Parts: sequence; structure tokens; C-alpha cells
Amino acid sequence: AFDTLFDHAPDKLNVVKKTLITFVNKHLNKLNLEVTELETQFADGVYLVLLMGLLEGYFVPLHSFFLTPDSFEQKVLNVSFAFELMQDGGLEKPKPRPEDIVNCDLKSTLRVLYNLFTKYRNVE
Amino acid sequence: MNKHSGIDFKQLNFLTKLNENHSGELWKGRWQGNDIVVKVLKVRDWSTRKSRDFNEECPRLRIFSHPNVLPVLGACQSPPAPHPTLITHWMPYGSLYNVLHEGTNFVVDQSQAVKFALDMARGMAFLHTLEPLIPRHALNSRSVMIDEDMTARISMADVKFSFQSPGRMYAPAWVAPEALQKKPEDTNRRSADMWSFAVLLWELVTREVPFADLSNMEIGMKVALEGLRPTIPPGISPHVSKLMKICMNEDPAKRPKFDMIVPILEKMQDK
Ligand SMILES: COc1cc2ncnc(Nc3ccc(F)c(Cl)c3)c2cc1OCCCN1CCOCC1
Ligand SMILES: COc1cc2ncnc(Nc3ccc(F)c(Cl)c3)c2cc1OCCCN1CCOCC1
Repeated sequence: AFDTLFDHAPDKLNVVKKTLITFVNKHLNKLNLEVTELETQFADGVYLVLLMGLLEGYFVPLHSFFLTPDSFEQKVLNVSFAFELMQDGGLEKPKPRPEDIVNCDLKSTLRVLYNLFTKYRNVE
Repeated sequence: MNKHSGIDFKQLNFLTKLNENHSGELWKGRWQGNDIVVKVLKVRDWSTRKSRDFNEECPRLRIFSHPNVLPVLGACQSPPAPHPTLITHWMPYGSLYNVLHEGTNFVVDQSQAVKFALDMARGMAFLHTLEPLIPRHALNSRSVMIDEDMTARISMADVKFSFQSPGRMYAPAWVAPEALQKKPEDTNRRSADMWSFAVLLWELVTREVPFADLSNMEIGMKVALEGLRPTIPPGISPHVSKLMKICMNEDPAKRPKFDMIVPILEKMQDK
């Protein structure tokens, strides 16, 4: 379904990417964080964790994840934890493996972000 | 046989729903002649392990020995109950947060505020004499209840159980900076509670919600990493200013114990 928005409407795909860009900045700019590139800036799991707290109304204690991950393994653990926060919030288990996000798979990244956008687009 | 059967869920009379949120549902009800509140907990991936843990953690909350501590009256084990459930007495004025910030009929005066502070300090001093809890306790104005005679009581039902996600913090404005950043086992948990009391003092002085203009994520990140602190209120007595500053010491080891500030607050009472 989303895969058709991805592959066989590449100017719709670019339209979705700018929508997701505007959505994540609405929230992350509150922490003085700016997103300009969806292909890489969610790969280490940090902004996904911060975004979930901004969207669902909680702080994530810094001992619960790796704010500055120093290995592929810590980035995978961050993304897995963000996936757990997503399920806590009512989303079904995300389809991509956490390593797919860390590896900057654009489709996996956009699928996860799009499901957040579908759910939380009206949060202020 | 088990040492506790807990409260029989079938004996609960559910009267009216009070609230529902991420953590579960609150109901006003009745049980064995008591006016009660029931919390039905929402838990993802409930398991026998988590149920065993709930049943081991609840007995410690049944504290009947201090006027400024509100006990859990009991808990419903699940199974056989549909969901893990907590019961406490109905407190007619609700939480301290409700009384200070959502009070449409009266504004509590500062003599009552100083009495609330003394009540909370006495209850915390007593709790701090007990062996540590497995559930995480957090002192804030939502976890203090105001009884029918206006006595403030620490609510034992508001602990966070081992199966409730430690990764989601919903009232960070009251949490000590070190507790935003370090695992509980790496902090002095009793000194962290003094910071929370300092923020309660600030709330009693200003009658404002701390960091009301910020989201919980913004609060935790700015307090932990950018040194955000409550602004010391203008035009208060030097004595109150001094007490609030010592309770909010950046160094956890230099904060007073609750049993040290109880006599200070006693001398500040009107009667
Ligand atoms: C007088 O009202 C309450 C008394 C309460 N007395 C004791 N405990 C309460 N809450 C509580 C909190 C956690 C628990 F696990 C349990 Cl068992 C109970 C209480 C919650 C109470 O009210 C909760 C709903 C507060 N409303 C919600 C709607 O907007 C206005 C304030
Ligand atoms: C290191 O000693 C404590 C740590 C604690 N850490 C966290 N919480 C404590 N108590 C506590 C705090 C809040 C509560 F709601 C309840 Cl029920 C109990 C603690 C009580 C503690 O000590 C209680 C006094 C008796 N112990 C016994 C042995 O060594 C230390 C002193």
C-alpha cells in the first residue's frame, strides 16, 4: 500500500517526504533540533525516541537509551526501544527490523515515520 | 496456600468512571462499607511473571501506621481478576494538584499551604524509615491526596510498578536532575525525593504548575542538559527562600533529610 506511494509515483513520494519533514520538525524544533534529511537523521534511533516522547507527552530518562550511540549495536538498541515506545502508544509492531532503520533504508524509515504521521498529525 | 488472596474483584461495586489514560482507568466505587477509588491498570504483554511481581509489590503499599500516608487498601490479583487492580480510600478533595490548580470554589490560604508542606514532610520522613520499595515512587502534587479534614497524605497507590515502563516519565518537573539521567540504583533515592519536595514548596508559593508552558519532553531535556530550574519567586520571606534553596541543592548529598525539615516547618505553622 505505502509501497505504491514509494515506488510508482516518485513525485508523490517526494510529496510525502516533505510532509514528513514538516511533521517531525514541528516537534523536534522544541528541543532546538532540526531535521533536513530523512535518509540519515533517524538512523541512530535518537530522534525517534525524542519524537515519541514529544508526541505522546512524556520525557524519556537518559539512562533508558543511548543519547550519543557509539556503535551499530547501540543504534539498533535505540531503534528497538523506540519501536517498543511505539507499541506502548498503540501502534502495532513495526514491520522493518531495527537494523533496517540503522542502515538508512529509505523505505523502512519512511514507513515508520508515515505511521507516526497518520496517528499524531494533529498533536500540537 | 498463598499468604494473601488480595481483594476479591467480584466484591467491588463500580459506581462512576473518573478518568482514563495510558496507565489505566479510575473509578469511584464501594467495597466492604468503604468509599473507594479503583484503578484498573493497563499493561501490555501481561504475563505470569508480571502478575507474580504485582502480587509481591502490592503488600508493601498497605501502610496504615501514619496519618500522612494513604494506604493501598488492597489489590486484585490477575488472574483471577480481569486486570491487575488497586483500591484506596476516596479522598474528597482529590489530589494536591487538583486543590491548588483546579480549585473552582476556594483558594487555600498560605497557612493551609504551610500545613500541607508539614504534612507531606512528616509522611515522607516516615516512608524514608522503611525498607526501599521495588516499585518506583515519585513525589509530586498528583501523588499527594487531600482528605476530608484537609490532611495531606502521600498516596501509595501512585507508585510505578516494575512492569510499567521506566522509559516513560510523565511528571518530570518534580524529578531531581540526577534522576532524569541516572538509573535509580545509581542515585540516592531519598535525596532525590527532597528535590521533589522543593518543587512542591515552589508550587505552594507560586500557585502555578512548574514549567507549565513546556511539554514533559522539553522539561526533562532542559532540566537535565540545559540547567533549567524554577525561578525563585519574588517577594517571599527570606526564611521560605532559604528553605526552598537548601531543599533544591544541586548536590544531592547537601540536601536536608525530611526529618530535619519537619521541625523547621513546625515552627512556621500558625497554630
Ligand atoms: C476526588 O477525586 C479523586 C479522589 C481520589 N481519591 C483517592 N485516590 C484517587 N486516585 C488514585 C490514583 C491512583 C490509584 F492507583 C488509585 Cl487506586 C487512586 C482519587 C482520584 C480522584 O479524582 C480523580 C479524577 C480527577 N478529576 C478528573 C477530571 O478532571 C478533574 C479532576
Ligand atoms: C539505604 O537505606 C535506605 C534506602 C532507601 N531507598 C529508597 N527508599 C527507601 N525507603 C522508602 C522510600 C519511600 C517509600 F515510600 C518507602 Cl515505603 C520506603 C530507602 C530506605 C532506606 O533505609 C531505611 C532505614 C534502614 N536501613 C536499613 C539498613 O541500611 C540502611 C538503613
